[PDB]
Amino acid sequence: AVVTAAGLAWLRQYLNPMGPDTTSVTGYPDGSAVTTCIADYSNTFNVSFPPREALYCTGSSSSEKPTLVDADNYAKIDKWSNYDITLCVLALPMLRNVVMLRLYPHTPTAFALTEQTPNFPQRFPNWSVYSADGTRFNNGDEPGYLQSYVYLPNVDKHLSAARGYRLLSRGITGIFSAPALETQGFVTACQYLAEGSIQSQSIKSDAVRSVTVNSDGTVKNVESSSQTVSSMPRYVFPLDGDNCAPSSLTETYHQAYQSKATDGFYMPVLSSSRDNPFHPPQPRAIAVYGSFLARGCLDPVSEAHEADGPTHDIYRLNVADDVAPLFNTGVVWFEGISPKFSLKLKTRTVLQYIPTSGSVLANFTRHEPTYDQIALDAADRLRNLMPHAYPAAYNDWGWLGDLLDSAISMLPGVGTVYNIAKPLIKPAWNWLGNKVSDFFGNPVARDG
Amino acid sequence: AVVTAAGLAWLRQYLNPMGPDTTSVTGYPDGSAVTTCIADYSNTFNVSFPPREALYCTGSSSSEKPTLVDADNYAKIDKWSNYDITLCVLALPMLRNVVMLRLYPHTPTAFALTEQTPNFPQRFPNWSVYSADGTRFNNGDEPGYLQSYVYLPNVDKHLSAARGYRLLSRGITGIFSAPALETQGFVTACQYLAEGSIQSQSIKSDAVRSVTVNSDGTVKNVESSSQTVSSMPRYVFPLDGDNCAPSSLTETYHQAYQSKATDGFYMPVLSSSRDNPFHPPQPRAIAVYGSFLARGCLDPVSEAHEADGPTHDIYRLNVADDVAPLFNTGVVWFEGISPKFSLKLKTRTVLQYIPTSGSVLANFTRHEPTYDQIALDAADRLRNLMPHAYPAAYNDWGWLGDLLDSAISMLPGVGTVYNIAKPLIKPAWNWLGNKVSDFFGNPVARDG
Amino acid sequence: GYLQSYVYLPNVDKHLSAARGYRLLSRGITGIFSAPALETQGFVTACQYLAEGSIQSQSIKSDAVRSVTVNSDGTVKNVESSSQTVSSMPRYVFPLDGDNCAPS
Repeated sequence: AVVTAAGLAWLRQYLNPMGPDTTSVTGYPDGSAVTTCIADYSNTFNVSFPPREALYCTGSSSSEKPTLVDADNYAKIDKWSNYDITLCVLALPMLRNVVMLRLYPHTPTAFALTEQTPNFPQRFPNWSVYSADGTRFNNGDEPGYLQSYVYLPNVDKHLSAARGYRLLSRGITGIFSAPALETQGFVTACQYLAEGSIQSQSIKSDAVRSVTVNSDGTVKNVESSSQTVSSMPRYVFPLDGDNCAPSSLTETYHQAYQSKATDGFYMPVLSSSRDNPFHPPQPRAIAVYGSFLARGCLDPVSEAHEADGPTHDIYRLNVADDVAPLFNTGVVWFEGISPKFSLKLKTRTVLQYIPTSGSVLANFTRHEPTYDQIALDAADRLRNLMPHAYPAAYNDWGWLGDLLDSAISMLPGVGTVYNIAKPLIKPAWNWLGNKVSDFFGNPVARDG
Repeated sequence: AVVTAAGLAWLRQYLNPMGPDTTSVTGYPDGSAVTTCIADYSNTFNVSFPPREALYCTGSSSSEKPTLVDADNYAKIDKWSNYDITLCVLALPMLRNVVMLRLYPHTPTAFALTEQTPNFPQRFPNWSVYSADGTRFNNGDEPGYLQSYVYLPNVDKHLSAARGYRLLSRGITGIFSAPALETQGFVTACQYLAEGSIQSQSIKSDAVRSVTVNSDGTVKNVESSSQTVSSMPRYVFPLDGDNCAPSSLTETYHQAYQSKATDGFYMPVLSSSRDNPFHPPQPRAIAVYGSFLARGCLDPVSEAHEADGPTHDIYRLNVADDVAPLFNTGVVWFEGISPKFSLKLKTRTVLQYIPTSGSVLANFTRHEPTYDQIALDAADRLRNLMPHAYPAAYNDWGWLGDLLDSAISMLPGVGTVYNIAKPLIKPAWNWLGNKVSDFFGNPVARDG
Repeated sequence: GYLQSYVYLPNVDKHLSAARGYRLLSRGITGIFSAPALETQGFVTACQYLAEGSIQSQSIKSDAVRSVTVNSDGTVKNVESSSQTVSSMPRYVFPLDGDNCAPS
């Protein structure tokens, strides 16, 4: 009838993963009655304009031979560094490979993805180049953008030795800095559910064509093996790359966060469901849904045109991982950024494990099978009205917890004891104009 | 002014490491304000009379060539198995190598140690033979006893990746079993502080003696390099091997535990100090102090006899480890044991770490900088009146905690709120005669 | 690779020479930072921790003499192995974790 302490702690760490008060770590309040070990991974990365030494090509040049550095095509990327640039970060719900960084000479119209599988995608300190025409980059082409994955190795090590897992919370902080008189730029951030699933794309086989012209050998096996079959199963994400441009995200989602570049960002990615069950680690190749070209059976056609129906393009990422289901995909854009910028990415990922017998995690187990329906219902309440992101320095929200959680905890059903906690009003998160008001109307003076 | 919950939990896990209620794991109550990860290692070993396949020689035979099995000198050890035997376990404060097991044909007069460094000391499943004359054993000698070390590998792995460590508690349980009509034997256990330190023994160099007889070569360098220098530094333990016989331990220490063999033992080893600071992992070669032979400058002598003064023998164990300082050394003896016995050794070692950045421990940290002076003062109170060991089945002591800890918590200073908790009387731990009374006079009926 | 220097107090040496005993009462270090305008970027981190040093001597090795006397009457052949392990000069050693002294 009242929210417990463990439920409140879980709610605070779920909504504010990188808050200063979040020191203790608590599990999901479902009373699973299983031996669990909760792991907290805090990582920091300093991303700036990469040098030539950490830049590789994804084209067919690096097909069999391993990663190849740029053959001093770095002059074009220096030309990029002449003017302002754009920096996209894309946080898919993958456990390792927490975010994908991408660098553009200028803001693109869409989050494009190469149709051919890239060769040797690079972890964060190294980058991989992609051409301007939306294809993989070989030496001598025109570079279009740079891409890298921010990888957590300890997550991989611990996921190997676990019966099951579930993501408890994840937050990404974007401390931005630039030289004086070069602080111009804008930051946008948005979360939305891209519910991926295990799917296989439709591919075609090859028909054999043998013409035996021998006097006794005249088989002439002209059989048509060119039928339509299913490819290897992959975990495909329905992220709308064509609608991932910053302006579309701002005008589509009301909780999207916009501010000046110097404010940075702080995205506490949120789950889209109220139940968070354990899952066995099942890494798979990740892919992203594209769009279809041939209408196929979308119009009255014949049998032969059934096969080439609305088959959506699947973009292989050449990255294997197991994803946290029902968790939002985040995307932030830094537009018009000075090329000599500096972004301190600080990611906190807290997730629960069921240890395997004889594994390392078995030495850190913790028996807290606490249960709290009120906390879960409050999270389901709050999911639809929290902002998608906050300024990087906006931690330790006063309204959270003793007011916001308390105010939202008595709507669920009528399971309420205290008559009235506090009236709740619609906040206005206008960081660009310095007219920010919280959920209770109290103003937010700038703390940074 | 009152003991907190965390302090009580730490006290209970420190005094009763293997109690059934000790499920949660808690750190030292000093408020260190450091990121810590507490690791609990529970290990079980089934020790019986070893077969010939797991028996190696420590003599000069296995000097360069690795461990050598016994060349069917196992007939003498079978002759040992004809009659009753003795089994000593020695728990030094070493973190890994939790205990040292030793098997004797009959009870020795002292805990002897070989003067020459043994070759390839063996972890528990294997044993190493030592001769009857207190020397290392080669094939064809007379076996005197068997020795092995019980090794914890996970402790080594976690100690590698740590800035600092401290031992929180350690308990050793000795579940004893034997065939029916072969349950005869006695068990003795005793703890005492053997405060080791980094010391180097006094050794001698070799003087060069060159006689050049050539017509032009007549140097004759007769210089005396045979001076007294210091050897390699080693962590030396002042354990009194000559006074480690069971009878001497029983008649020396009042809290020493004695019972029938079938009762087993349960030794919660205790610290000898009230402060338990963090220490960096600094593994070193372990050695044990012996006794001196030449009196040297203990009598009026000349300069030349200064060197051969009271130089105590140092027995190298050929084992490297880092020890937990200020923790008691435990020793248990099973005398007159049937050779076809079976001992289930169950060791629980809980210790705190400061994780190194990027290490495995960093994924299991837990921020509980709790402070409790009352708990530490109560431990300092209780150290001198708890029994050194209990019967193997004597867990979940009723008197502990809500009575014993409460009764002892109001002596420290006068920082007392409750007027009187419970009067405290002198217990009588007579397990041999079944006349056991606890700290409050309540009798202890046999639960096993 | 890098530059290193020690900040030395001579009066402390002079006064420590003429003293039976000493003890440190307190010590503070202030770091007033300045830079040209539009060049103020950077971060500062500070941490204290106990590195309890002690007088220790490292383990070193001696050199074994190898003399081959080939003379008709001189055939000593002192091949004695002086290459044993001994202790070096005692030094005050600090257990500061250099590998874990990175700012992060």
